[PDB]
Amino acid sequence: VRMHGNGRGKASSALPYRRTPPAWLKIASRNVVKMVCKSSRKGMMPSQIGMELRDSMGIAQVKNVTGRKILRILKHSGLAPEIPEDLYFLVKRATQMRKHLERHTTDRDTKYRLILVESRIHRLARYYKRVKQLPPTWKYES
Amino acid sequence: TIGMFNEEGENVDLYIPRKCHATNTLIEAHDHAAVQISIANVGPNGVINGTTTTLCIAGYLRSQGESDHAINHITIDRGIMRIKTGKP
Amino acid sequence: MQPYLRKLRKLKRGKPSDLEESVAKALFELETSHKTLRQELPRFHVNTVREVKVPRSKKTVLVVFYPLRFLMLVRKVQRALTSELEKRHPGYLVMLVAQRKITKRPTDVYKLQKVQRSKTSTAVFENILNDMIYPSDVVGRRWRCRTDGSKLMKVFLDARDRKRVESRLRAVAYVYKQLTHRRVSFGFMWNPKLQQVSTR
Amino acid sequence: GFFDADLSYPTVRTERMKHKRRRLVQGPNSYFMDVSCPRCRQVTVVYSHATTSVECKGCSKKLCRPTGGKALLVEGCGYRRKPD
Amino acid sequence: TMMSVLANALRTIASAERRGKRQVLIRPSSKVVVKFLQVMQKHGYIGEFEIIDDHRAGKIVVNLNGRLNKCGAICPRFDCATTDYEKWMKNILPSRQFGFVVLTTSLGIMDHEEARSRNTGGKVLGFFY
RNA sequence: AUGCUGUUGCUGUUAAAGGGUUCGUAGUUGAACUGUGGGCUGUUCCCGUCCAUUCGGAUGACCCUGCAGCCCGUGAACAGAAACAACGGGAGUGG
RNA sequence: UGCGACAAGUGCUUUCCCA
RNA sequence: CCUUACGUAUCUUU
Ligand SMILES: [Mg+2]
Repeated sequence: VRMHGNGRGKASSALPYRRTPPAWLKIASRNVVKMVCKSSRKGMMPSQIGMELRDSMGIAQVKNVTGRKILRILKHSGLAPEIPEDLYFLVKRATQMRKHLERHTTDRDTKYRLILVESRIHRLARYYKRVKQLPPTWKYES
Repeated sequence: TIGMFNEEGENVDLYIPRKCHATNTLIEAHDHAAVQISIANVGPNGVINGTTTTLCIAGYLRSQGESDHAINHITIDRGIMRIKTGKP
Repeated sequence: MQPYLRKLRKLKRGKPSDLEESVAKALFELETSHKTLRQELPRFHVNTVREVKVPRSKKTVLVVFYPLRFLMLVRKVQRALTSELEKRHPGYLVMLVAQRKITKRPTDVYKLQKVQRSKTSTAVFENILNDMIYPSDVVGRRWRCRTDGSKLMKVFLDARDRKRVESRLRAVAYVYKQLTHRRVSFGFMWNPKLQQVSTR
Repeated sequence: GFFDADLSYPTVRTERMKHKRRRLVQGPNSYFMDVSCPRCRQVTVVYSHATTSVECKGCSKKLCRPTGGKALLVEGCGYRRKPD
Repeated sequence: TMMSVLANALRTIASAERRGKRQVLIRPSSKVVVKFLQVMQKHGYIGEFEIIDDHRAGKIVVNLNGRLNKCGAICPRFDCATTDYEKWMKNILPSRQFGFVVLTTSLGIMDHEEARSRNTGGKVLGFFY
């Protein structure tokens, strides 16, 4: 996390050059869309759908099997989240810090880290309002 | 045909200097670490001929430690020194 | 009006060529005589088949254009089509490439944004190359800009599929220049993860 | 020695050591494997770095355990790595 | 963050050439940085170079032949009229005999000598000598 | 004169000078990609079959940018498709 | 509306259900 | 003429 803090950490997933399903999997592109849209009806957000297909079904990179991405499959089906997944987990983090700070009035470090997550919230929500993924009146809680 | 000319085609400069065979670096007159090494061309019976292969190396390249890597890279290119064993 | 002519576009059913008839007869034959082709061939039909003579001969390539609607249709069933067409056609090497339109790159900066990126000449030409060698996907790609001002694109393939496609590469590299008017040269990579070139 | 490094075509010894993004063309480290359940015996496809705990769809059991790197398969299960 | 990719590329070429290397690895690349290198090939300051395809921005491996002293990038890309070539030659070039100022013009990316002959002007990209 | 006002073109560890640390608006700066084509004609060694036993021998390499015509990706034609981007109150009395 | 030709950058002689 | 790849011990262990 480079934007807030001094971390220069470089740990990512390195996608393959050879963008092709490995020919030992016989699952249809039609069925992967059914499995992706099913997991969203069990409440899974798009980052969690892809790991469950990566780990157990052998579908690394849903984009390569079905030509479109996971969140695009969800937006077509009507199963997109109301606010984006990035903004969800930052708001859900920021409310868990504040419920901590109401009983722990002098947690000096978590009051600093709460400034940083809300700075990320107001900086993402400016992106999503500009790109029209979010309504213009949106305006984070606190 | 090396060195600057006149527009009358007479070679104007004195002293076209040497160049390093590793780094193409023009060897200056005060570069007192710059050496020439003459390697004997040898015949089919393993006795030297009257001809030698001379390669000249700049002084900073010897200063760092990188001359010995450069003499290898030259003599493989000239065909003087073999790069690996033959197959057993 | 003969029944093999369903395996052909309607503009050519009236006056087919000698090659357009020969492919469509063989492509109509492959229902009742083949297993996996029964599921996919009743929908399929070819636009035109164009024959090109390679300068180093003894196998003359036979290039069969089909509508790009049937792209995933053929990919499911390719290497059964090219094997069975080249079996019914002796001494011909059969390519099945889709017919793709290219949008010329707009001068306007606003039209350039609206361009469908599939109709891009860079995107079309890399799909045409994938059609010529379908089971062997493109492992790597390099451009060597040698000193005389020329670029040569080198495409690397997986060395595991050398025996399946070694005779075809001299043909593929020529027909890719017939269709795209670009020059390609091929090589192979053993262990393509670590970018190791085959070296004979 | 006597062979110089070529940056376009690096040695297999040099290139196998590198980080996956510090390669000349970056690529995965992971892979898929075909894991047979210890009872129940039915094959499953398990990712090598599966942070979730994959379940046997037939057996109902969990035949994987996440770690900091590669996930650990259960005792008594058979597995062979899948290609590509 | 990286701002100018051409200024990055010319700085890694010039650094590795004063160290006397045989090859550089340039990352990332562009259409601009290969059109700069092909100016440097035509007047023989570099050798053959090779663009490796990621599905990312590429990488370029450039073979050096000892002839380049310094290549650099002028940032920002100042606009240069046809009357302004003799001003830019006296500022960044060591002599009027050798050395080139590369410009991006309407006709393409060219050096200063070609652009003077075709009577064009452009924005200055960089130099090599 | 004075690169002692520095855009060209200055300094900032110790000489004057980095502001205690983060967030942060105005501001300035900002990653790669959609492409510049093609055709013809000019311009002696070494590798084995006989000898010898911790050191020998007779016996397959290499050598000979310039002008024109392009449906100017490929389809599809042999004007049709592809790609393209009506006023006399008019004209030295309706060229 | 019926009807005669030809296309289609995504196979409707499909895809789901269901027997 | 810039290699198509390679070497594994110690001691504590209901
Ligand atoms: Mg008129």
